[PDB]
Amino acid sequence: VQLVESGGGLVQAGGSLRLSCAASGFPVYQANMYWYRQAKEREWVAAIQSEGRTIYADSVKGRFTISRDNSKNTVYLQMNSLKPEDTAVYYCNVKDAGWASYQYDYWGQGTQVTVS
Amino acid sequence: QPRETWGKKIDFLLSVVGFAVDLANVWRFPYLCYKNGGGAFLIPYTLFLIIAGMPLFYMELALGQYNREGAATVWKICPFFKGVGYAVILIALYVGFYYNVIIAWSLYYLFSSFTLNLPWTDCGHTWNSPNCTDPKLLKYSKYKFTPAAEFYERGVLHLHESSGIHDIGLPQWQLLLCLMVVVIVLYFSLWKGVKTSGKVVWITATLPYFVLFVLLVHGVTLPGASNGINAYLHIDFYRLKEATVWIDAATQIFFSLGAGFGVLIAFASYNKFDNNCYRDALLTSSINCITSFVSGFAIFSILGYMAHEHKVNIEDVATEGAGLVFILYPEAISTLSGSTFWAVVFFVMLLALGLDSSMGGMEAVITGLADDFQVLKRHRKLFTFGVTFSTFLLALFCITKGGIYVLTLLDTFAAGTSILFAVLMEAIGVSWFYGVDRFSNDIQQMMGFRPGLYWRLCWKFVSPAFLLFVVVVSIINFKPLTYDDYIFPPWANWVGWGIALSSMVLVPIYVIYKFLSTQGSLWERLAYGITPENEHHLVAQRDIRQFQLQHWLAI
Ligand SMILES: CCOc1ccccc1O[C@@H](c1ccccc1)[C@@H]1CNCCO1
Ligand SMILES: [Cl-]
Ligand code: NA
Ligand code: NA
Repeated sequence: VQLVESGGGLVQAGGSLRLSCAASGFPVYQANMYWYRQAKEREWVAAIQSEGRTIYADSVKGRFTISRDNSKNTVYLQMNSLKPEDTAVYYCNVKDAGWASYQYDYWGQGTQVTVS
Repeated sequence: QPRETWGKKIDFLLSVVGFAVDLANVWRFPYLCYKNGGGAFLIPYTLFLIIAGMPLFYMELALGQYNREGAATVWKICPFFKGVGYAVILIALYVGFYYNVIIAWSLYYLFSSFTLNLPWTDCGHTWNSPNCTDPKLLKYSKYKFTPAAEFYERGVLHLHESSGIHDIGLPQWQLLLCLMVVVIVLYFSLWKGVKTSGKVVWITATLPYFVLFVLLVHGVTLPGASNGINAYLHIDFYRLKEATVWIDAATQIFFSLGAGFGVLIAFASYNKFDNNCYRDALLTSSINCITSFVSGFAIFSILGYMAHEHKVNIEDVATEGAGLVFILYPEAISTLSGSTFWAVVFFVMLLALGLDSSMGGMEAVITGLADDFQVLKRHRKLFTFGVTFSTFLLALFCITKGGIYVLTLLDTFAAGTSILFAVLMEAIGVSWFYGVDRFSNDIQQMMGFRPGLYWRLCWKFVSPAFLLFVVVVSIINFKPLTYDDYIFPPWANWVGWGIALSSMVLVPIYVIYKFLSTQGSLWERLAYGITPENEHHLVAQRDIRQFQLQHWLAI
């Protein structure tokens, strides 16, 4: 199992940024895929879960949109209306791949997002 | 190797139901309902399920699902509380030392059921005393000269050959073989993990309900069953003014649900992070309580049948515990048409009720100690063999001639005040030291919603208060050890209290060990002991939330 994060960089306050989580070794369409950030302690951001349910942390709800592409085995984090408090290293995480699977809890190396 | 998840959600749900539902639901709850106001007893019972039992069940499932650890290693969130998990694991081992002996009794009765002439129907056997009397000629439950009572005591327990716990004799080879079969079944249900445990619970958790259904359909048609059901559900609301009724309801809820016993945490540790453990907690707690309520109908159909057969009242035949299912129910079965079929199905149902609870209890130990030691985790078959073989060896005491005395001592002191204290410490460590707000954030990370103010209040104040009340009554209402007319010697009571204290001292002992083994000043040591192990890099920064009043006022 491997997770590659890409899409981070320097953005302006209120700008948009889409992070990509290229996954290998498991199907993302049935996996619990989580995004975290560490500006402080690592903080949960958003998750697209085994059945496609998207859940977000209160800080990012309404601004971030987590989505997955089954064909590309990629999870996306569309970060809109970004703010300086959103500056952090964003980690993509796979908790597991469903029921008849394993609790990978595999983390990517993280992608740095800087705002303003 | 990453931890495996349940092959299905039904696997997890049935493992939880099998652990929760056992012989207690069938032989303790109906008698409490009958003796504590009938349908009125359901008010304390349901209220406690709602305010302590369900909240604790939810707490343990969510803790296991979020931390994906066993009872011991889940305390990486509050290091000082690892002694609580060690105490829970020890209590689970202790309980298995005697619970599998009741399972072996069920197995012995099932093997004895493979006859057209059941051994408990007539006298004139080797185990029958000259005072044995044909029951058709006869508190009835306290009459020891019936074929069923004599069969139990003398051809199963051989209790007549033991004068007390001072002379227990040697293990009985028939009960020894039944215990061997029970522990072998447990090993091969447990040795390959939840992948096979969750499929074994497809049978062990569902068979009891089919047997209970057939028992109900037959019991309702039995003469006098309606009278027994009326006695079961006769509502006496003036019984709710007695503290004994509420104490009984609270104790029954706590010891039937099994929340905080280390089993639910281990089971949820194999869940998928996305699993809705709130719905599972509600459903499984409801199933446990409804199973007890429904099994009471069959129990009291048979009790009314027996009271109508002996021309006595329900009060005379109504009984609980091993006496009910091993004397009164076999006697009723021996009078039915197709008594062999009824005995076989009844004792298969008892075996199914007990086996998955033993599975859950041993899984608590195995998961908790494998999470703590990697050698145990990478050797599951050898460590499962070690656990089951130790359980067999230390249950050999409870299948001796005076094994009922050892079983009484253990059933009193293994998970009583000790397990109550351990669960109270778990609730405190999670909802006060770790933080109910942090726990709610953890639950939101998995399910996308935070638990409502009701659940947070129940976790921080009500469930702790309920557990404290139950510990206080358990200590206050302790009765010296006795079995029937036998009164244990003082040293037996001391041994029982030592068994109770052995697990309970692990909590303060581990707190002292953790404090002394952590380098730093007193406040640094306390911070490292109350801070989650993945946040110990903040103790140096002097940012500890438990050192601020906002943490403790956070509901
Ligand atoms: C203590 C952990 O639970 C058990 C360990 C071994 C065998 C059975 C166990 O569970 C049962 C039990 C627990 C404590 C004391 C006696 C019996 C019951 C099984 N139904 C849920 C509640 O626990
Ligand atoms: Cl019950
Ligand atoms: Na139970
Ligand atoms: Na069970």
